[PDB]
Amino acid sequence: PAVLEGIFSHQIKSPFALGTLGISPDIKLKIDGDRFFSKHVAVVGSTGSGKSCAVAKILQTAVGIESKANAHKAAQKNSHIVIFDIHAEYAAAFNLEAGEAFTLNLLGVDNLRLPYWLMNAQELEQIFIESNEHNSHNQISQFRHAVVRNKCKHNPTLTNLSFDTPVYFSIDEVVTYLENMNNEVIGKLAGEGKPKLANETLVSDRDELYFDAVQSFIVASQAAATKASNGPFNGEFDRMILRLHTRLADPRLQFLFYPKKEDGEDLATGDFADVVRQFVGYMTKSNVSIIDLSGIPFEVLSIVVSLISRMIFDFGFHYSKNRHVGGAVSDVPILVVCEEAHNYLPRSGGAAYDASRKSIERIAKEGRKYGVTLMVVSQRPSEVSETIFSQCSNFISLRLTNAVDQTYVKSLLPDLSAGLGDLLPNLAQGEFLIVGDAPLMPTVGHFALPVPEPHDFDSVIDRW
Amino acid sequence: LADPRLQFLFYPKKEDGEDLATGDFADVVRQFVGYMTKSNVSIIDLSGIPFEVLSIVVSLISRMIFDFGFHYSKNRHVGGAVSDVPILVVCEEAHNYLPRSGGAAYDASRKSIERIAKEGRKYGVTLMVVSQRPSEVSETIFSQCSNFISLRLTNAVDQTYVKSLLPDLSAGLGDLLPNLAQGEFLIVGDAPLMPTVGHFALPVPEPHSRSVNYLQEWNSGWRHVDFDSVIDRWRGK
Amino acid sequence: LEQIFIESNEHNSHNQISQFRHAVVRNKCKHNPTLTNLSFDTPVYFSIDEVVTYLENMNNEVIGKLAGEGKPKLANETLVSDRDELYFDAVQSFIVASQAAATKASNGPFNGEFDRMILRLHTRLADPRLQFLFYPKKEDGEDLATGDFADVVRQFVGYMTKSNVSIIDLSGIPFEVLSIVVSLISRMIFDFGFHYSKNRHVGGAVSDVPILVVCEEAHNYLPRSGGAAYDASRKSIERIAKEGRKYGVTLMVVSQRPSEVSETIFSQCSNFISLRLTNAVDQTYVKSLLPDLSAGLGDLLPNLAQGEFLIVGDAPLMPTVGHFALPVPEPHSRSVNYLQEWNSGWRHVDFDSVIDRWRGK
Amino acid sequence: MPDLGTPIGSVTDSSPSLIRIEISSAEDFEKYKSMLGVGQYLLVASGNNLYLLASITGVRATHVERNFRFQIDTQPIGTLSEDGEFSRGSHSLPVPTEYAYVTP
Repeated sequence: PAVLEGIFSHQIKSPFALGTLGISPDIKLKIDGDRFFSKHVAVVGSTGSGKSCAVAKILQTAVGIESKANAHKAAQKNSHIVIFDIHAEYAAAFNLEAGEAFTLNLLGVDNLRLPYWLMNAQELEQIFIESNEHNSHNQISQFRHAVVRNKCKHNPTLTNLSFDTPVYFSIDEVVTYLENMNNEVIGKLAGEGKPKLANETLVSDRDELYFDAVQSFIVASQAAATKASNGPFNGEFDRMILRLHTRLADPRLQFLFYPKKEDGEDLATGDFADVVRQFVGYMTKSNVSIIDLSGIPFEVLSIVVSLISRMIFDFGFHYSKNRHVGGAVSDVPILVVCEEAHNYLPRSGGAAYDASRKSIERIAKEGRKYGVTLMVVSQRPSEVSETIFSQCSNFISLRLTNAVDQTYVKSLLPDLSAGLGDLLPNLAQGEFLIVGDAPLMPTVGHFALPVPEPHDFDSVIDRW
Repeated sequence: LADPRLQFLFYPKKEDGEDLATGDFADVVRQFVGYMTKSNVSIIDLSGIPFEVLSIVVSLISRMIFDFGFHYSKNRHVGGAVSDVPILVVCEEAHNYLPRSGGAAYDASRKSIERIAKEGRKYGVTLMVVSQRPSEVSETIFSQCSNFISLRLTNAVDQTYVKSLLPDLSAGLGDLLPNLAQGEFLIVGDAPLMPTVGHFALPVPEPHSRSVNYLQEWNSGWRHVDFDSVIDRWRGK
Repeated sequence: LEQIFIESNEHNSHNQISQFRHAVVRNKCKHNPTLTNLSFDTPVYFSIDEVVTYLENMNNEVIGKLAGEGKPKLANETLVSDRDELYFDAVQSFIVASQAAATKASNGPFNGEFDRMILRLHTRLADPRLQFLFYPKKEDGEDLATGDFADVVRQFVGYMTKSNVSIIDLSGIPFEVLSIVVSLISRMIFDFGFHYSKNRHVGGAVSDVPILVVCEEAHNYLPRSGGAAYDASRKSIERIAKEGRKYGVTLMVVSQRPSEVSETIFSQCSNFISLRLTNAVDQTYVKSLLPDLSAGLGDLLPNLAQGEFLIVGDAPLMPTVGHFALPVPEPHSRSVNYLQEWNSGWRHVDFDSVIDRWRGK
Repeated sequence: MPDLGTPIGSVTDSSPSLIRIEISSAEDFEKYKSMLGVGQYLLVASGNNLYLLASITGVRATHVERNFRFQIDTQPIGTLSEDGEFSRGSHSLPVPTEYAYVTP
């Protein structure tokens, strides 16, 4: 046993314990650390097997925790992890007793502070409007004008703004304007070429009131004494305000529509950095940060993940430049650890599922240079995009019984041998398949357990 | 447009006496799906449908079901959860309307079924395929099936095809197929702990189709044919 | 051009791409009067800003539907025979169309019916990573113009009577446009060989200035199985493999996964240098590509020490096994090591500053 | 766990992908022929207090005189201890001269 670990890792400078190559615990697989974490790694198994224990064990070793104790109690090392959790299984793994003094930043539906105005145009359009209605040709135009002007009224400082630029605006002002334009009425009589009011007064432009407040006007008539015209769309997009106002009332998403601080006020344009502070972990000085999204409905997951990824990537990009002028590479390394990726990385190029994909795809291509890396894990490898898997240098796949899945796991990577391919379905508990560059010479391994461990028919049509 | 057989497509009219307005839509789907609760087993009879529009009919029904599942399971997926009402589509004699090599006339049947193959689990619609000639059936649909049940097979070609598909099945265990007795089967895939050979009992009630027997009936005499009435009903109009 | 500016995901292509094909041309001409007219592929100046402006303006026009008065409806009713006069300075909203006898007008299928691309164009322009294509500027501060053409080539070529090495650092470039970049660069370098090798070949004599291109990590941009989006680079490079020897521009390929490289490129290679290969499929691919080496000498590859190579081809008298020395200076990459940095302690992050830089403007 | 009876035969050739069992008496073969068909399972012994579960994938019978040989080929699926824990995976290897039993 003694000779093999040396033959394994003395050539290397920063090695990583990764288990027991055989049955005897003395045989410690010591993979090259940097090549492992400096590039993308993929662990994609099957249901009914301990992938979660393996992931937790890897991460725990990475942070130093072991045997219900924190080796670095006095001091905090520089490790930055961000985990996406859907089955709500990873909180306990790290939640150890207070005496060890480990600050874990748990996060979820109840306390998120992720506003809407960070989002880009593409998502926003899907967030509020739905293409299925097929009345878009004009309503989207008016929408866009509204969201483009709302930003203008709230703020005077910025210049040359646009639809995509993230600045502070209201959705309520928008719905007020939409209502009052739907109900807009112009006086037809001589010298009345502007919105005619209930008090018979005219206004220079809509901006003075319509965004500000809802209004009622005279009814249209053929007679010259009572002649007036309605809004062009009066009684056209009332459905728009209807679906929207129904969308907002949802409680599950109350954070998104209005994120209030601890004091109680809503976030502002200048109150920006705090949000970045949260997902990274510098707000509470907690290395690990979890994100439990189970409460969220199955439709908006992609939006959420995309926004988060955009933040995490831009942060490292800009830090890397701020330091390149200084002449050094980044010192804050971040790692994103997806779980249940298939939910937001489907193979079938669904429209909604597109928004997130490119974002994550970006991190696969250009990440290493800037500081951000990715680790994928999904239970069903079949229903996940190939581009992501293709990039990952090193593969660790667990028991994979199904056929449609294992044909995929084989086809993605041809480094898999013919003789060892038959082993992927027949595995004992704890046994994994490792292949790639990190092993000085390839191997097959198994782990021990981690302690802590991870825990109306008529109605449907109306939507259609 | 005149053909009387094909008037379920063109000239549908309400049961009360009225025609089918756009609002009546719900009712049609009701007959396939039924009440969400209280399990239903609907049966389409495709024996008396004209052989020209069969593939259209299958495609239409399939898309309707798939979309209903889409819309029902859209929100209830709160966290990685499947719907309480799962459907199962049973396709008998598949090679009739899902050929391996065929012209555009049968394309409409692939596109829908293949959809359910690639993306169905998310919404609760699953399949069952039955064929007595597995060689001629489309290739993509078989490889997307997790479990397999195989009974006696004697033709060499289908032997070899099925032997290729099943990965765990080796060269040795395939020599077993031409030797299976009545109501004996070989099961493979994820559902069973280990591959196994088993045996069925007879079902009650039995399914016995109303087939027409010729030479059981060719030994009787001339049945006088009231041609008059035959044509009388054949005047029609 | 089609890939950058148009994304074929939408199904409105049938009329949309045709409208873009039409839109470009008229302006493409209208800018260059000296060079009279051009065509769709012709690389002579034009402006995308004002193409966006016209395709946006076609969204708000109101032309008269009167009987015997076919003139557009402006605020002061200025008559324009051609578009040039008034689309440029500012997008001209015209009096709303109606059925009134005084102001009857026509509205067609171009009044903004393909807006959704209008949305993405402004964004592609806003992307400040990709400034260098859509707003290139000189050192003086003024933008590029046709006469500046020389520079865009010189940086690669340099000078005749001296030796240079140019190094494109494709790391910073975004991932969606890298193939377009390489395609264009290759086309240019080849067309500066055609022209310059017009005469000096008098009797088949290679030129004085030969150019060598080096394609590192080829499988990124010359894939065996790739969609049309990654196909441009496949073409431009293949041309050099075909008919470059005549004009003096060669090629070199460096791959660490040969199996996933295009079949023709390697096919038109005359010398082969192989180092240690430790995977089987690549082993078989090589064992086939070159038939000079008996099957037996192929089992030599998996057992070759560090800096040991096998050379096979026309250059040497006989296939041989050799050993490199170390290079001084060595090539190194400024990669970032993660677990070497985690060992260090927390580092205060001056979030305010990073965010200020993030702000832009 | 339960008594497995009298063995049918011994191992001759062993390997992680194949096991060969030989029988040299027709009286026993005919006794258990029903349970020795393709698709059925056999127990083999590797060591003390351990058993392997193998699936038959070929039978051959021959009578050469200069007498009976019966050869049975198997493929291992997993392991079973005396307590009764069925663990999938077959790392172990059975040495020749070890016995084979029919799975009650």
